[PDB]
Amino acid sequence: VLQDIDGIFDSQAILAGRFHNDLTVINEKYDLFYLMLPTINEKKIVSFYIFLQDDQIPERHREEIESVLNKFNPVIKNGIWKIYLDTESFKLSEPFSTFFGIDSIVFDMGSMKGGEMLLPVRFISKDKDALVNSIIDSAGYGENIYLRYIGQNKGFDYSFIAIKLLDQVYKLTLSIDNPHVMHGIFAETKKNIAWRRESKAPHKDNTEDYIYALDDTHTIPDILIDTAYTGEKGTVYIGKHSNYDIYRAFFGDALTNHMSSVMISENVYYLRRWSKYEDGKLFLYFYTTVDFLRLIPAILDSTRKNFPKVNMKIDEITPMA
Amino acid sequence: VLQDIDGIFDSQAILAGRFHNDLTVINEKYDLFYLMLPTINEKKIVSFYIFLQDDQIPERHREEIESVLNKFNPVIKNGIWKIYLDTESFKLSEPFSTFFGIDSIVFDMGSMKGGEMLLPVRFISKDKDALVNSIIDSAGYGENIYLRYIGQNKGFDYSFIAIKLLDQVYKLTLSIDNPHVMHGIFAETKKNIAWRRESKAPHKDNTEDYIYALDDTHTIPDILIDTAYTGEKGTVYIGKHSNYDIYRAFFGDALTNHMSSVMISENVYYLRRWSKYEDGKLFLYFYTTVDFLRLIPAILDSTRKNFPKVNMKIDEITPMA
Amino acid sequence: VLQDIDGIFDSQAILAGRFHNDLTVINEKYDLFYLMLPTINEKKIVSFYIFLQDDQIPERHREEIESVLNKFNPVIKNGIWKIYLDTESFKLSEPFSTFFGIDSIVFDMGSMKGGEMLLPVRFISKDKDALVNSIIDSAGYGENIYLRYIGQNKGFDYSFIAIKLLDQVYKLTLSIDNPHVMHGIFAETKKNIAWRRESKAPHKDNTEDYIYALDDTHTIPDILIDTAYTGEKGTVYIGKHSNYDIYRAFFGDALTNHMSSVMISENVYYLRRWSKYEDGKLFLYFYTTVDFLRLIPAILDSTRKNFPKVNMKIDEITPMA
Amino acid sequence: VLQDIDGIFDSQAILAGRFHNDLTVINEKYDLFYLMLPTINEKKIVSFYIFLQDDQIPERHREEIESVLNKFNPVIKNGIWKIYLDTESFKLSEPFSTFFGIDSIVFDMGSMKGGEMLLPVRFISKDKDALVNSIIDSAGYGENIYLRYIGQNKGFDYSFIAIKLLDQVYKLTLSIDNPHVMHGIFAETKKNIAWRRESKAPHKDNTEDYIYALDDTHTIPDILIDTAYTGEKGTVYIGKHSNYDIYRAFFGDALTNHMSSVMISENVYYLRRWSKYEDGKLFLYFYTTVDFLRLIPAILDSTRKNFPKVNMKIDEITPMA
Amino acid sequence: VLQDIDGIFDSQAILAGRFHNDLTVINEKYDLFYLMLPTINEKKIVSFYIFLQDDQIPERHREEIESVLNKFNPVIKNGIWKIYLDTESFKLSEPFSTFFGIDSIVFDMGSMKGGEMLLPVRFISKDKDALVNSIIDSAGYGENIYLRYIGQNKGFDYSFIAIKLLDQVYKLTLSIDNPHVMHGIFAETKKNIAWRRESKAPHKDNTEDYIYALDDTHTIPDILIDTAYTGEKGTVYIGKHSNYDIYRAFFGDALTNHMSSVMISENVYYLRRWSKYEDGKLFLYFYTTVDFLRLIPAILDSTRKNFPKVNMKIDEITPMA
Ligand SMILES: [Ca+2]
Ligand SMILES: [Ca+2]
Ligand SMILES: [Ca+2]
Ligand SMILES: [Ca+2]
Ligand SMILES: [Ca+2]
Ligand SMILES: [Cl-]
Ligand SMILES: [Cl-]
Ligand SMILES: [Cl-]
Ligand SMILES: [Cl-]
Ligand SMILES: [Cl-]
Repeated sequence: VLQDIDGIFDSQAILAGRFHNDLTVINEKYDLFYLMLPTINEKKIVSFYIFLQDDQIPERHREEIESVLNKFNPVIKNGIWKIYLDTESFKLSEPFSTFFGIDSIVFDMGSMKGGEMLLPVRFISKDKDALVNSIIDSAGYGENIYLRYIGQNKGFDYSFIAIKLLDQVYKLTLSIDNPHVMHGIFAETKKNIAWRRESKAPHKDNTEDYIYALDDTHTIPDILIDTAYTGEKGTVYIGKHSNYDIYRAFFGDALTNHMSSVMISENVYYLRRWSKYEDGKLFLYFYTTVDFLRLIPAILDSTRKNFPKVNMKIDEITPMA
Repeated sequence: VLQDIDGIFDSQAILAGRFHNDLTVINEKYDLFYLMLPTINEKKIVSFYIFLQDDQIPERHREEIESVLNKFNPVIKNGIWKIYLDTESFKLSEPFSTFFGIDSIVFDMGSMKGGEMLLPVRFISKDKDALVNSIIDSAGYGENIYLRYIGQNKGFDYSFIAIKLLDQVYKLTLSIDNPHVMHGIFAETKKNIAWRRESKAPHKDNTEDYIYALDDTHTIPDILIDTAYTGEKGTVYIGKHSNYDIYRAFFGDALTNHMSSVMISENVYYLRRWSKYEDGKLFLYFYTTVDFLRLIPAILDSTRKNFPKVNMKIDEITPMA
Repeated sequence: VLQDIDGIFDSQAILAGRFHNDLTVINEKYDLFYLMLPTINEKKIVSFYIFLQDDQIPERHREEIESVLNKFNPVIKNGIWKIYLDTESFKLSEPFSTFFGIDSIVFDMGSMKGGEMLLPVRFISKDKDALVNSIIDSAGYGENIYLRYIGQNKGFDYSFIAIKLLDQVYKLTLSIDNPHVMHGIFAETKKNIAWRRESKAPHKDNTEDYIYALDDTHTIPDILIDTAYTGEKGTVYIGKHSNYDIYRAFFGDALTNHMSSVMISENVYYLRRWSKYEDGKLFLYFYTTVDFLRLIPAILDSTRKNFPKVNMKIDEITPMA
Repeated sequence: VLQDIDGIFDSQAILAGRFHNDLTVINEKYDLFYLMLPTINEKKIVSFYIFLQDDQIPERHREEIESVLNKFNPVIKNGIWKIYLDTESFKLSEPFSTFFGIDSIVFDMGSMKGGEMLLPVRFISKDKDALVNSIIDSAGYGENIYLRYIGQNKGFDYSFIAIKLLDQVYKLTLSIDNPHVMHGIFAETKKNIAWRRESKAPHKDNTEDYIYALDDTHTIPDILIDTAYTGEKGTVYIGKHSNYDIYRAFFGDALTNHMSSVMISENVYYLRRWSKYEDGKLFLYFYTTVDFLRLIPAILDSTRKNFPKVNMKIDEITPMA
Repeated sequence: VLQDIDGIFDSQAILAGRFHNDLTVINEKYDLFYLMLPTINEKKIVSFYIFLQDDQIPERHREEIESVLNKFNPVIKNGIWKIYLDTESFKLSEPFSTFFGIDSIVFDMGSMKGGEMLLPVRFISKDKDALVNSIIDSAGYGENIYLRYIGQNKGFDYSFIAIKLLDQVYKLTLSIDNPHVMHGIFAETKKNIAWRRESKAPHKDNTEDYIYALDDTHTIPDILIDTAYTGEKGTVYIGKHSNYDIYRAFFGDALTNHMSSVMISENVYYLRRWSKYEDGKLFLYFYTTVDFLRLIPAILDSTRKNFPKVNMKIDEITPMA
């Protein structure tokens, strides 16, 4: 029986690399820790947000570090520095865009420590050779993206360990018992449609790029009966897991998008998100550090006011493992 | 079979928040630890007592710390600073009063560390949505209260861990084999009445606000035969647990009130208290640190002299694993 | 089957208190550790010997500490300071003497650390209420003695942990196969008399105060057939454990007394001692730190010369786990 | 059933020694760590490459250390100092060549720490007395080399522990499903030939010296059907393990040779390598630290281009437990 | 079934003491560690060699320490200081000689730390009272020797722990398949003689003093058929263990003697040695630290050349768990 969609991904890899740039120098120089949030745009180009805890800056060196950070047009909020690395500011943007283009590849939250970037990905083993080959083709003289791990999926939660995140992680579960109120992918209420979903990219800009696991009793047209979904109707059939059809899909919902843009405007984000739809009920699962927890009340207040017809509950908030 | 009344509470939450005030500033600045004792008045408004161990003040910074503490009209006794935060000095008094008003909510001992307040609550799951909603509504008014945990009750003793209390906790058991000499809720000796009890607030001022679990063989009128109980006869029916009726009730006894009033006058208090009544016999259970233990002999001497007909034993004092 | 007499004691308590006195001030001020040996005199007044390791005195503060110690008429020997402290023999309040007077109460070795004394006692549960009541009454006379533990007997060896003794403890077993040559309580050789014994006080002066567990096949008169025992013939019947009659008794033997006075004249002592008599054979069990071990050869040499008809063996010396 | 060829080696030894030379002096004086790679030439003379992490040089003494290192004609690349110790610069070259000449002896990666050299070897118990005797004879000519261990094979992975390598080790698995396109030892595709292989020396120069374990259904001539193998056709029969014939053999393949020369030109190397051939498929197993991993993409790119007909996959990269 | 001769020794004791001498003062003063090797002469008087690791001398205090050491005519070799303490300089020589004279007593390696000497012994329980009595009698002459342990044998390897040896211990096994070429105790080859052996003293001078465990199928005259053994034919029958006769015996072999004198001339020694003879094969077992291992090749080279007819093998060298 398929519960967490993580179960359809039989493979996992830990990508590693270095790009030289003043942020990297100080990271290595002063033992700093960055969280690196992958973001895709409408043309599926990969970029990154960088997050730095203000209180993790050694006071001895604050002056030098701040002067380097300020060159990158930072936003400081809730004790967190947020820096955007556009395609140009981020030389490695072209290999990561290639990896992303491999259908079953799901990007997890990354990090930078000791000047080295770590990015976990989860995927389906048929795509393993394509991933390996683009890493090898990409290889030139000098610094190359490489593999610290590739093999069976150790779990989405291993990704947190792989990137050296030491902070306590929490699991948040939200439930929405009347999602049909939003129409779109929730419009069909008579067929017992059931699916699981996880984004290929944790953050995105004017686009959708999801892995849907759909109970094969139904097809995509059973879901898309109106024009109120976000993104586009297009899909790519990936394969089967048990009694589920796996799709890469370019449509989504506005509620998850809203929550994402509100939270990043507060310089916080989740490490992982996936959702479950069955029996006409929507479940949202977030894995986060405490920063996100502080803002949950405000974020849900905003989300409720922007989606006033939606019934939205917190099922539970639990520390993990 | 229901032993500890904790068993009727299937849910638990850890509330967290911050309020700006000089006490908060020094706590964060100098790594201090406060215990925060919730107190309700007759109008069911929540306030707090703050407790600080004198020997936990770093001596280098004592001068600055003491000058801040003295602005809050402190009482110093038995090596402990006691500070009262009235509704006015304590901005967050209105959300917590709202939480308290939710029938099954029981406040545990709170703390403050790193400038952040932690307050555990235990409750019955039917009231979960009401609690969450007032937290979210509160966030719409500016308030920064949030949840570090909400889900199954991990136990009253998890609360001690949640608030980061590192001190050894002890369990004290008192027994009273002739409570009927106090009359009030103990006046009925003919019926095999049985119940468990725990206060919704650890401390209170001229009021009673209890959760009673009453063996459903009997009703509240079976207990209230005279007018010698403390508080008021009023109740709110909450629901059923096994063969027990659960009530919120506004009546109590003078003996427990006396003990509470004596011990706080000595700047000590328990972390948790509940009681059991069955076979005409009363049991009192206290969970405390060593400060309270030092004063148990004096407190019981006082209690005996004020209630000279009552037979009062120490059944057990044990450290908790 | 009853082996260690510890098995007849179903209860245990850890007494705690403070002596207001300069020895207390320096103990707390300079993180010293005292062993506190309870001693009774002929009138059953409890006093204490205080033991301090000379090499545990921080030299930076030796001058101040020595000047305080010398006010108490110390004896220094084998690197150990020995001080006699009498508080109860004169004034009104005499709490430890009162506890001792409770029949089944057995005092273990105490300690003083962080300005607080810890004193374990073992006893039989029928006497629990009497102990608690005198502690509560004692608090009405000013006295600050309280309970850090009261409940089941965790074992004589828990007492060592309770008083925060970190030193390695050793078990010494002596056997005497011809104790009848001393007469007294060993005079009767024709009846299959069997008993266990432990003193209510680890040290004593011109008195005996024992708990005897006697196989109920026999009575006290079966033992006392001559006049050559030490102390008095008097007993108080305490109760039954299995097939053993429990007595408080005021008679003993000269050999155990001799060993005690020799070793304390050398400023060393055991943490616990008990004995077994069966099949006309005597066993002595000592629990001690290494200080006592160093002097065992000399002490046994002395004991043999003072009791030249006695055959005395070391059965075993083992570290305790 | 034989999986890892390590299973044919029932014996293992840890050789230890000291040679006087300035590299040894600084190694001991400043707590440096060298990896030492045994290398053989066409005349089977053993030499060593020395590897030193640049970032492990204490900056305090960098000047002195670098001046000593530069006397040995170092190559610095990828943060690693590589130094070649030729037979004359390396007095102990005569005993180690003798050990190597013992047929079943396999050299593992060695290390130097605290001025002492550690070199693990794995072998078949048949050769134990010969190894011991040459150590004792070698001693007679000047005592230096000795044994820290000799007995059962604890495993190839124990060798990593023996040399005190603290770095995380990784297992890399490559598979080649069409090795027959290289001809040579892979030319025969019609017979169900199966074997395992491991080099007696981790690195080599213009020579081959392998242990082959060949399923005894076939013989060496069944493998060597053309003239396109590297090295020479010669073998020495060592014995049997289960259903496998063990040979020392002087032929190999060009692909593994290429990978070895490319990686050492980058100052990285594996700790261990072995290969498996069965069902027309070749498996290559590498055990390495992270330095090797960084260069895998470049190394495989080079290997693919020099062997364009070969299908080469990464099966797995896993950290070792 | 009897393997290690340690199995015949059911008892063990740890002797402890102090003798005043400048070596003792400095050991205590500077936290030094000595190994103390018991040695007997032809008159069975016990003396000691003292071993001190040069690199364990704190450089701060080297001058003072060396000046004290040099007064005792030290030999320095292989980084080790060796000092002989003759009977006169070693006041305690007379009690230890008495202990040694007790037939079943076996001396292990001793140590001195914190100015206190620790010496483990193993023996057979019938001799316990004799050992205890000479310790007690000794204490009547002034002597400060005492027992930190006496009871069942915890094993020869517990002795290493008792003396606070922190160094890694190794087990070396030698085998000699043709010991009859040395004649003496190995001359009889036609009877299936089997025995185990361990010296009562780890080192000795012109004497033999062994415990032999001889399979009781045979007697001592069955062994001694020629005059080519070392020492004397005399024995003392100790008793039985299973099917083995236990003897104290004053004859031995020249090969073990040679190895001992060569290794101590290099300032190294074993912690324990015993041997097994059965099926015409001799096994020698050594337990040692690494110092001895460094010199094994030289020692065996020397031993082979002095006994050219003897076939010697290293069976195994393993670290001890
Ligand atoms: Ca279905
Ligand atoms: Ca009922
Ligand atoms: Ca009986
Ligand atoms: Ca076959
Ligand atoms: Ca036999
Ligand atoms: Cl999702
Ligand atoms: Cl209560
Ligand atoms: Cl006794
Ligand atoms: Cl290979
Ligand atoms: Cl031997």
